[PDB]
Amino acid sequence: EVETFAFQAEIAQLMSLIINTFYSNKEIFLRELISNSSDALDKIRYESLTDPSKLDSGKELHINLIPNKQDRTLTIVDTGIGMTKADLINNLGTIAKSGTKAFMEALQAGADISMIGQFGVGFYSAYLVAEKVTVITKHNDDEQYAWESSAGGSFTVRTDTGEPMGRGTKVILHLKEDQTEYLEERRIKEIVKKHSQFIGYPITLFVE
Amino acid sequence: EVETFAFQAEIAQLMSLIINTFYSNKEIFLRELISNSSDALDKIRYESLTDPSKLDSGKELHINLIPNKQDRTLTIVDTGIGMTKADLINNLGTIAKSGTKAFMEALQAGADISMIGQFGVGFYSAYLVAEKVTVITKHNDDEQYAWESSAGGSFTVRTDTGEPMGRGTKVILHLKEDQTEYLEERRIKEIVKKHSQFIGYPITLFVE
Ligand SMILES: CC(=O)Nc1cc2nc(N)sc2cc1C
Ligand SMILES: CC(=O)Nc1cc2nc(N)sc2cc1C
Repeated sequence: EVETFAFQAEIAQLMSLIINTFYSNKEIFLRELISNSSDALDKIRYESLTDPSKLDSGKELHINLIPNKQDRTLTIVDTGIGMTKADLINNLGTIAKSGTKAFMEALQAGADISMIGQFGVGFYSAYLVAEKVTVITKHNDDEQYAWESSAGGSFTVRTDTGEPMGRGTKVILHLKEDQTEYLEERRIKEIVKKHSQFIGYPITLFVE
Repeated sequence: EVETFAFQAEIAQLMSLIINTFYSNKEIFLRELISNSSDALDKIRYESLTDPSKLDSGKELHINLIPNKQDRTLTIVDTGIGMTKADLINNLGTIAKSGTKAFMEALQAGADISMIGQFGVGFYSAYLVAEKVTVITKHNDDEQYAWESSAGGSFTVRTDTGEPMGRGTKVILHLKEDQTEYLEERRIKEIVKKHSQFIGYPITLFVE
């Protein structure tokens, strides 16, 4: 039922660096996760241009932000292309090995952590604020899977039992105890407005 | 031998807006074309992770900048994934219709033209400096094609007779007469350094 995998060495390094480096500008995590969602939504849109049946799993193309103070979770949901089992195992469809190298050579030459997205490993910025991340995904060519990691060198993949989602990806951020500001409506709004105001898909901030 | 196609209405509008709007910060075109090249290079890299034979058409992953003062051309060459005939016809593999809408709603709300890349139509920024653009491309699943457009509502596609390129995409910018500064070594260097210093693939600026 549950497979456990080792992160590649470069990715494990990246995650340990995100977790342990003092860096106050943590809010960028949300920009990078919304930007990944927008990329994935572009992808199914593009595909549907030539094969409309691709959207039979769902025609609405949107991003939802869902805070939950009781579980201490912030979830980013999109109806993008989703990920197959293989994509999830391949560092979530990232070029994470070569991107991590290029990120850390960039950091050697004066970049800061907010430029992570430029190396195609912006996902891992989730670890600025989360002690654990759970990704639920469904791609048209595969079944629903759950990926999970509390970092520490390893992740899991299983088939996901819960609510079918039709098509796309849900990132559930189990927030660090001192990072609950990212569950507040006003804070989320500020951040979206500041860093993601022109995203071309509607972003709905859910209330509690 | 040569097929002629109409741009979609939204794209034709976009191109006319790029061509006719007064906007002094034209240099951004190069950032956006390098960023497209980096995306395409990421794509073949990703694909090769699971199928190494994808790189039989060429293992080197790089971007070349080639100025030619005699032809008044600036060419951006990459060894990325390339484009199939169908991608080229579909506005160069862009979501150009929905992206153009989102770009122009963004411009209504205070964005400037330099944010074009955020709507996935950054290619068309070529028209800030070029009176004509020629794209030569080769994808592993298809033959070599040449796309061309001087804007004006139409583009052409033909099979390309010339030098085989193995795999990737070449953008040839036939520069406007008053935009020859983008053929000068010092200028290209300044622009790459300013806007593309952390791209993760080597960028080679050719001399004349
Ligand atoms: C096939 C593909 O590109 N899948 C994909 C979807 C996706 N959705 C997100 N929200 S991050 C993400 C990453 C990948 C690779
Ligand atoms: C298949 C695919 O994504 N092709 C692709 C390659 C490409 N190369 C560039 N330099 S722009 C570009 C656009 C597309 C769609």
